[PDB]
Amino acid sequence: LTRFVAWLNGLKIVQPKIHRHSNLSDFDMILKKAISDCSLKESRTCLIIDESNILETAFLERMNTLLANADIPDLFQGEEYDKLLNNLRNKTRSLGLLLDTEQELYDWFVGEIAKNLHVVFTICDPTNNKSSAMISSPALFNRCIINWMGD
Amino acid sequence: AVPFLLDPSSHMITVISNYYGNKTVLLSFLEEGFVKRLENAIRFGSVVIIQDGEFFDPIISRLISREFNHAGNRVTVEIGDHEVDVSGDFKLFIHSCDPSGDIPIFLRSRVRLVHFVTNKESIETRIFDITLTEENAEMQRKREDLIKLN
Amino acid sequence: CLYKFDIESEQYKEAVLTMIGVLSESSDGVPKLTVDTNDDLRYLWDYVTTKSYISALNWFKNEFFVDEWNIADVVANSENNYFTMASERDVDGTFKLIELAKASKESLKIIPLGSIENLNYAQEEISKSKIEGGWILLQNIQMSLSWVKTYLHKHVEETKAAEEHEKFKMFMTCHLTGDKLPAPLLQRTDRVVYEDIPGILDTVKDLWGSQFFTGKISGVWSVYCTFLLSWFHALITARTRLVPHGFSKKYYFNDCDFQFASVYLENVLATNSTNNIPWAQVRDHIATIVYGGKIDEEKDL
Amino acid sequence: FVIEKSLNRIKKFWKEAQYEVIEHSSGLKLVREWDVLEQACKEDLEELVSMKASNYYKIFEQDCLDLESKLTKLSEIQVNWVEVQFYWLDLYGILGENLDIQNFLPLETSKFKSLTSEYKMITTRAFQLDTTIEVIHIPNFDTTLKLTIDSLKMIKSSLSTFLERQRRQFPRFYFLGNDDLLKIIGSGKHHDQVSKFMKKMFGSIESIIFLEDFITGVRSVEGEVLNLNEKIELKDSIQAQEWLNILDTEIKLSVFTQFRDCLGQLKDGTDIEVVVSKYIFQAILLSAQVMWTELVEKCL
Amino acid sequence: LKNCSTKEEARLLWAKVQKFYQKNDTLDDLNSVFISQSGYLLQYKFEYIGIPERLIYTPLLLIGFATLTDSLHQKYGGCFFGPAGTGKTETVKAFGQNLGRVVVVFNCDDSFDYQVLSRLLVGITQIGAWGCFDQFNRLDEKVLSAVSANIQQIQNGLQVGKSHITLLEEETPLSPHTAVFITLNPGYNGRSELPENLKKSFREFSMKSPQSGTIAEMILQIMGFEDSKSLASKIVHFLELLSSKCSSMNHYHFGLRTLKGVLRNCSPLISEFGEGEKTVVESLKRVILPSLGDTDELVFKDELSKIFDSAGTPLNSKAIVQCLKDAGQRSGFSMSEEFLKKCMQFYYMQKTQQALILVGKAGCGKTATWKTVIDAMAIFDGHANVVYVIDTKVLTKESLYGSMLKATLEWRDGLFTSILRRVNDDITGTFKNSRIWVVFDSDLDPEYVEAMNSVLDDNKILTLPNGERLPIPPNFRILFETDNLDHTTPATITRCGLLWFSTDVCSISSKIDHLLNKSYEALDNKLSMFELDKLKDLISDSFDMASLTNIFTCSNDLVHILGVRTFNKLETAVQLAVHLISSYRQWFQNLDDKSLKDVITLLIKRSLLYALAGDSTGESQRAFIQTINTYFGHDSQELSDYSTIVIANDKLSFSSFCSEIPSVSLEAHEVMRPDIVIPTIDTIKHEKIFYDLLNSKRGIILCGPPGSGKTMIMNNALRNSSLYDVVGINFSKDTTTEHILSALHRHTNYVTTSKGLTLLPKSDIKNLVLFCDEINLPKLDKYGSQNVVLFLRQLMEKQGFWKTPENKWVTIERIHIVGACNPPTDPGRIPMSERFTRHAAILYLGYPSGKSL
Repeated sequence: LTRFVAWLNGLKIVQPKIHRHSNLSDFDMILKKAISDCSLKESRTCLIIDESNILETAFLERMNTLLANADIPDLFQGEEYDKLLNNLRNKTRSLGLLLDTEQELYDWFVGEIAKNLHVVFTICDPTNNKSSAMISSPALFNRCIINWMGD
Repeated sequence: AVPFLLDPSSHMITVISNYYGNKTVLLSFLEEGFVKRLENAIRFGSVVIIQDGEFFDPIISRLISREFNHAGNRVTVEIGDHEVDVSGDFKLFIHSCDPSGDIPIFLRSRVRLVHFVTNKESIETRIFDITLTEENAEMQRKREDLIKLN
Repeated sequence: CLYKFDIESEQYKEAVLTMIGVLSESSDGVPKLTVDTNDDLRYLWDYVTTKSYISALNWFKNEFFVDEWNIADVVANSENNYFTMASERDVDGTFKLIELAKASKESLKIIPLGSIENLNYAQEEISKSKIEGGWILLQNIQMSLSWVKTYLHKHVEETKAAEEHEKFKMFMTCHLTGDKLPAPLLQRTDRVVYEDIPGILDTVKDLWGSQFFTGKISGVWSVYCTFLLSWFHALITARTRLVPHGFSKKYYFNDCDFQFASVYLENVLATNSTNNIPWAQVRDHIATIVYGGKIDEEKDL
Repeated sequence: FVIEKSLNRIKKFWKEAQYEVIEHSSGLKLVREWDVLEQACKEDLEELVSMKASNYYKIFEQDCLDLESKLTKLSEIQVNWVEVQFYWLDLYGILGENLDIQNFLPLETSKFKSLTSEYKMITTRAFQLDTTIEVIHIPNFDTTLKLTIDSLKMIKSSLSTFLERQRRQFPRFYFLGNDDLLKIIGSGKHHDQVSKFMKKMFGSIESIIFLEDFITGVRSVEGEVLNLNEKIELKDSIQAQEWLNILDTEIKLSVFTQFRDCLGQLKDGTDIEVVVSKYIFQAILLSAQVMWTELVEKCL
Repeated sequence: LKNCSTKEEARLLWAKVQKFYQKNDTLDDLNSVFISQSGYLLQYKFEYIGIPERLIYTPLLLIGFATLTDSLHQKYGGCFFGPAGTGKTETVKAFGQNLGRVVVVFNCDDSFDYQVLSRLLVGITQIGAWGCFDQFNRLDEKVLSAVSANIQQIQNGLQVGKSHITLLEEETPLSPHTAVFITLNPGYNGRSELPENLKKSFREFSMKSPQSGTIAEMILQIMGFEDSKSLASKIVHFLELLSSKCSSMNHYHFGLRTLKGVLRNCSPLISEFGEGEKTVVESLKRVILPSLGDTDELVFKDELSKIFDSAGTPLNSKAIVQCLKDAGQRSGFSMSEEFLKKCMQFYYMQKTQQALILVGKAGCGKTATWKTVIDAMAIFDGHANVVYVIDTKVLTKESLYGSMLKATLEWRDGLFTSILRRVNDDITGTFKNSRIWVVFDSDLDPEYVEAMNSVLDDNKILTLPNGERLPIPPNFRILFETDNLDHTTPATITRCGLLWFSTDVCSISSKIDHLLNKSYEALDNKLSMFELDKLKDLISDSFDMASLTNIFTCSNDLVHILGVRTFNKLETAVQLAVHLISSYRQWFQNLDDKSLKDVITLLIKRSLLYALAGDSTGESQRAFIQTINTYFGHDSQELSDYSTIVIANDKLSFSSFCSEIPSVSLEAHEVMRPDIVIPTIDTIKHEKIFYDLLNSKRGIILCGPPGSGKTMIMNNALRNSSLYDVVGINFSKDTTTEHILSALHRHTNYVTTSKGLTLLPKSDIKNLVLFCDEINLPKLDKYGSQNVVLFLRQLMEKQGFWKTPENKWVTIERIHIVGACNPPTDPGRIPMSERFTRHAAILYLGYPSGKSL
């Protein structure tokens, strides 16, 4: 149903392709690609997370930083920060605006993420601790709308 | 749907091997080349039996849940990032040893579970069998051949 | 209980239950006194009230009225070439095994599992004796557990032709309080527990009987000293089995402690005069190095 | 069917096979990251094998059989070449550097260099082909590497037997190990670099004092100085094992000498304050113990 | 032997003692000397031993030697099992020393390979030396099995006497002079045992902690005996009587470890007085007293004078106290009796102890205590001091002690070792004469102190995980500041000196005056000196303390959310009031004492309210307002719920009117905006107090349920002003410090300015403010201490932090800590340590009446 409604609103459905041999680096790469497509390519993506997709707690910390803040400072830092800034100025001039300071570009990037990235969670049983952590987090709970389809 | 077999002793894995002969290809979710061997076995209709069902990687999800992208003559399925073709002659079984180990809820939901375990009620059944064998052997004898000859 | 609760009435059930609570510290309830309705239960309560516990516990064994099978009876009835008889470190069923072999089908072979030498010799004699058909024993197998999980685990499993081989029987000695053995290998073989406890006088005589096989290496006084040591070791080994009263914990004194004691005795006999006064130190040493070396509690020391 | 779609990508991948090459200190150039290419080779071989259970490949096979016959020999050379790489890189840090270690072992290095030249030839010729698969067309590559790893194993076996028999001659070397034993065999011409390892292979002494010609004695990790009766002479016609064993005996001899001197001194009624200033602690300790036990034996 | 009753007793006692005989009858000199014990003989080999510290001769040591020789006469291996600290390995070493052998020890499982062990075993079988396995029980099943097999091969070849034996699948010869020994530490179940194969090749010997009397008498005989027997008896009786009367405390340790420590402390004190009982008394009063509580200090004094009374007046009584006074008058603290007592205890312990521990309630002045004592030691001797304060649990064990990388095996310094080479490796400046002090502020746990147990030992040498042992000089002292000792080991306590802060150091007014003077100095950079003099005179006239006493007493009769004890709140009061006074000090001032005083008193009352009851329900704040109005002067201006001072902008006016609200109007498209807020009667109030607390530069904690306006109020109070720029971080169940660091690099820019060797300011010029939402959610270590909170504490108290990768200090510039959280009673919330909330102001924000909504 999430996929159906996202296809109705014209959203690019993004389901993480994870497995047992999946590293936090691959999760970071998928989040990076989704964010860069929603900002630098204006894709308007819908990210569907499931309870079996959170292998470790660091994944949940990444998601918290993605919801509470509209960006993930850990993904883009150092050299990747500079590359992202360059491509960001590229796209910003493409859209017909020049931003003066270094913070204005990142503010526009943050707004674009906030307005193009839609996250939908698909947890199964809240009685499970790994699933209870999904609701216990303040970021996910307060920034998401809760829907119940238990039985 | 896919079947899941739970026998402590893996007698059943050899039974399946015997039914399928050389087409039988044995894998396990733990081994290294698994990720790739499966991608090969699915492309050429090899009956696969995954040895350790306790551990399970969701990249096989799109295969367990019947999700496929249709074309003119080929039917593909996404595994990891590679879209591999489905044969049709392909079969898939999952096998586990210990009921102690818990499989993810998604798998247990999408898969048909079967217990090939010998419990304490099997005693209650087989002692009846033996008791009727050694008490009234003639009727126990004709029991089997009744259904057989039916 | 499983049998009588279902068969007999519920009065019987509650009566034997309150009696078993009496034998435990659960409660001391009033029993049901029905004359000639149940005289076996009245007999049990007569056992319980006179404060004699061992007979009361044996009452449940005498209420199944079965001829309890001896180790020999089970070996005779059992048709398997693999036996494991565990036993507490107090005793070892080795000599029982000797007497069970000599009485019928003598072919007795003992194998210590010590050095790599011993293990190679053992794995040779195993594959040779299963073909020849003689009784083989593997002493205190636990000490080479790492070798069992690699060799014996394969060997016994593969040897479904040992049942095909000649009439032969392999034994293995374990220790209940010790390293764990693999459950499958333990289930394949037959299992026993050697619980034959010798008396104090019997242990004294069994220790004194093996000492005159040495011939005559020491003087005449050394004989008296060896007698004293035999009695002492028998007494300590008897006190070892009472672990609440007597000794605080359960300690184990092997024949090696006896050996060290006797060696110290021969040494002090050679070095000191034939006067009987050195006794003073004989105690000290023996009470703090030979035997007392293992004790860590002041009470038992 | 899909057989063609797979064979196309396989050939595409293998006509793009590149090896990361970087040259170390001396002329040879090492190859980096073996596991990627080797694992890809094995994966494609297993895929080609699994292609045999299909039904739409009988006539489409011969090509795949030629591909299999090529890749099997590719992996054949893969294993031996990587083994040669590893064993040569290991023996290099042992023989390719020191002059003294090759002076002690002239034969094994005479063979090592003869192998290294041919290995340079092979490696450069294989890298300049610009296709990792085409290497299997280079003549005498599998046999070259087979006998090269055989020679490396033989060199390493000679080395290991030499080292273990050297240890067996002077057993203290068992305490040190390979690297420090090699350093000792190498600095034998200097004789003064050895002191640093006696602290390990003796535990008691720290260093050894020299006259450059003789050995006046040693000094311990504590600070006490022990002087030997017979200072052992050092010449170039001397092995480490040799003078080390002679010293191992002479130290116990000197301990006994100082012990007997101290005991004979104190037995003649000399104060301990005089003996402390000249005798080591161990000699005077044992002497005091002996005289004490004797005097108390008579006092009893 | 003299005191023996009969000759039989003498010969009995003599057969036990080792007897070093000599054979004047035969040749083979190296085989001439032998030793007799209990009837058995052992040949003396002439391996050089040096001068290693000899164990003190006790009867238990002789019994251990007897068991070893009884085992060796039959060619049986030696083995003891016993608790850690009995020195069983030391017993093996000493037994090998007496017989002239250098026993090689095998520290097993300490990253110990099996190939090296096999090499050592072949070498020791060939040489004929003695091998000892230290704590043989710690091994992996594989390694333990293989080593047991080989050890049994050896002992079997010995018992039988075979010339060559086969072990490791290797036919090697055997020297009959070889011997094996095994020390077994108790595990979790109890006393471990040998594998079943060795139990028939070794002789297990039990070990008990020797009775303290004998070892005490022997050690006293060593140090200088005067009255060894009587002194040992009195010390043992005194320690037993202390354990008898003193209260049952967790950190109290009067066992044999404590008395060995007392004797090791007596050793350097003998150089000061002499080998008398007075030295024993002084050692006891240096070690035991600082560790005891007020209730037990008098017990100690009483029992001491009861068993033995020695002196009345101590040495170094006049100079040290005056130096401490001169250091404190400059630091800003007062010289009470408790502060003076604990400073003197610390000074009398730093002499002997190289490792010190300071335990007490959060913010007990411990910090001030040791800082002042070090500052005064700088004056007494003239030796400078080099201090490194490291928050223990902030960094991991890899960044602190040292991290070796997996692949390249690159051994990297870390922090603790990177500051130890500045004293050992390169002493280019003045380090041989200075005093190096390394303080540990955060909670200490066993996992961290075990890596440096070799430094707390008598070794005084830091063992690297691989490669080196770095010696520490006597100038290098280690201190441990914390609040609890629930996790540490009594062994770790008995290796260091312990200082127990029973209660708070001084009273309230002294700290208040200290804070006032510090605030005066903080304002002295701005405004003029004459103004400062006028302000100090006015403040001296203003309050005395008699009014504040009852207010502070009544503050305890209130409900405080996110509880902080009254003492630690003082720093939050003074500073805010001082700032307010300065802001009203110039440009808009009056000259009427009645009115001028009214303004000062009203500002002070506002600051007092928000400091004491700022964390209360708000419904209780309105009652504390009247309490303040009560215990203050009756003619001074009272305080109202929404009191406010009004003054004209360009002209000089004076009045006080309250509750003035502007009108806001927004169209339809402005309904939902991340930066939209409707000012209410409590919006501008909360914003004003928040802005004044931020102007005070102090840390801020906003406690309350979600959506109560914490986020909203904090955001819209600073998005309006240009002085501060906000960066928002949202904590979760497990947030690292690196998460904060990464969220900061975007808005921060490192600079290397000479004022602070490495500075980490904001990328622009104006102030930066970090908002850490849900600050009490991050989880703690398995010992119960959260590292991110300790990192924020280091940021707020130390104003800096240690680089996690590069290993050096960085001072932060113009960065303030603000953080929101929920009450700790809610599920999922973690209680925070007071040591962090001490430096912060707590403001409670609830839901507005259900009517303002």
